[PDB]
Amino acid sequence: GPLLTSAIIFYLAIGAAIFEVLEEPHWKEAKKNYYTQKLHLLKEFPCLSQEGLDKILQVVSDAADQGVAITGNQTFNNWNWPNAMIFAATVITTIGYGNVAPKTPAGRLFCVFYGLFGVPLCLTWISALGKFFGGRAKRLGQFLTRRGVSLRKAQITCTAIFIVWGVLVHLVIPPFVFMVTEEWNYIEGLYYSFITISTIGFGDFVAGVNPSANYHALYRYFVELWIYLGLAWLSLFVNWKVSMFVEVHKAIKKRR
Amino acid sequence: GPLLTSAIIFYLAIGAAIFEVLEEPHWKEAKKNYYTQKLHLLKEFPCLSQEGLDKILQVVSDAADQGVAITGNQTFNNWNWPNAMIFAATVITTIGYGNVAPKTPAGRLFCVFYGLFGVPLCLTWISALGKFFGGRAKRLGQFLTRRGVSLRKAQITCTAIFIVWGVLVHLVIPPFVFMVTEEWNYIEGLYYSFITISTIGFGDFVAGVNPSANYHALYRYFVELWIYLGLAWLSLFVNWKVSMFVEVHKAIKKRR
Ligand SMILES: [K+]
Ligand SMILES: [K+]
Ligand SMILES: [K+]
Repeated sequence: GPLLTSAIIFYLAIGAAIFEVLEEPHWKEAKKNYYTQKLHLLKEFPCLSQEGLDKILQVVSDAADQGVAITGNQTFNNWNWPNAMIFAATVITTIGYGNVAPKTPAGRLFCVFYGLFGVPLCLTWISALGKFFGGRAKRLGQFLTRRGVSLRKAQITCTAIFIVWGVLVHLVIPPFVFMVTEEWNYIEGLYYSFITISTIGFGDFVAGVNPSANYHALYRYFVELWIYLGLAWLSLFVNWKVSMFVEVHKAIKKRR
Repeated sequence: GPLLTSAIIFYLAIGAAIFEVLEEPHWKEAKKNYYTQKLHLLKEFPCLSQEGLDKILQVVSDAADQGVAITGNQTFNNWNWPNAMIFAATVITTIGYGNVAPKTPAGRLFCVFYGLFGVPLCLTWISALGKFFGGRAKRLGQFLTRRGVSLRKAQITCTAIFIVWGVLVHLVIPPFVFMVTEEWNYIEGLYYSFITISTIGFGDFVAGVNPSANYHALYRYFVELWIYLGLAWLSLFVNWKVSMFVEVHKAIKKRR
């Protein structure tokens, strides 16, 4: 499509405008609140002049630069054996959340090598896993529909059931799980589920990382298994690009 | 098959071990240094009590959640027109830097659907322009090599030249450009280059977002264009998956 790039440009433009009108006033009022609360904090202690608060902000911005927390009790220990097991998984999945990242040059270069040698490995593993699940699921579905009441287009209904299963278990139900275990309303839950599935990983919402919470010994592992199952399920429709694309576009000639 | 998953488990285990032994010591030193700097800020300021520092830290962490900068002069305006355009560009690329993200429930709910409708669109567009570039490069290389001496391996030489060209232009050379314009030592530039090429996007390093730096008027657009071309070259190799995979491993059967 020679007009596909024009579509891209128009889409980028309108999305930028909507994001502007939606978020910019919030950012302005947030900055204004930050400024007035800084001023109020200065009024709380005139003995601490503006420069003292500047130095405080500098120490804070450098602590946040070295990974440690800001609020207090920065004893989460993101870099121990059970947790680095999880950070390694979000690297080889191209999620790259952003709440934790290497800070040492040796560590940075090792992370480069680890990604370079693992991302292809992890992607092939996930592709094979998803292909195996898809094959076995189609086999069992066909065996049930043929031994039972046979259908003319059972394959269409089968893939419909499969896609609704995926969308239900990965974008609708997890918001309710995280509502009770992570204290997120449905909007944040859906937002985090989608950010994770697409391997976008903004990292502003990460499950199983909250110092003021109680988690089971194998909770983060359950979350990681959920993430990997999501990526595996997605791999099928990633591979069905042209097949499903023409399958759905064959009827578009009637609609347009 | 089932042995591959064992490879994955051992890979994750050793990666977690090395990542621990690398960052965990420096993370502990960072935490202790933050603690000691806190104690120094406390002792140097008598009127600033422990609870006062707690309140300041909480207010900073609260504003830092909204996206504002902690340092000062947060006049970057990540949500003006061009910055929103570039953010939209990163979102639909599965990069998700995660240094900026929508903080409004309406904004998050809109970003979910924006991703849903753009990520497949942008992936298709990148794949199309990549196949275009690859076909043009292939026909040009063949027209050049058929004039002079040719061979069956000639196409293999063309593939090798294209591989090394991509490696140089997107992985090895950019660190020098960013040493010039961003003042990153080579390891930082290489780390950032790889992270953005593999669509990990940790967001610790982003090219073109610095309040104190003085960038050109088209700097960010050029960076984004280079990113798009890099991901196009990446997709070209992605679609070259199994052509080289099964061709070479069978050649070693005759070697023994
Ligand atoms: K990604
Ligand atoms: K990311
Ligand atoms: K990502």
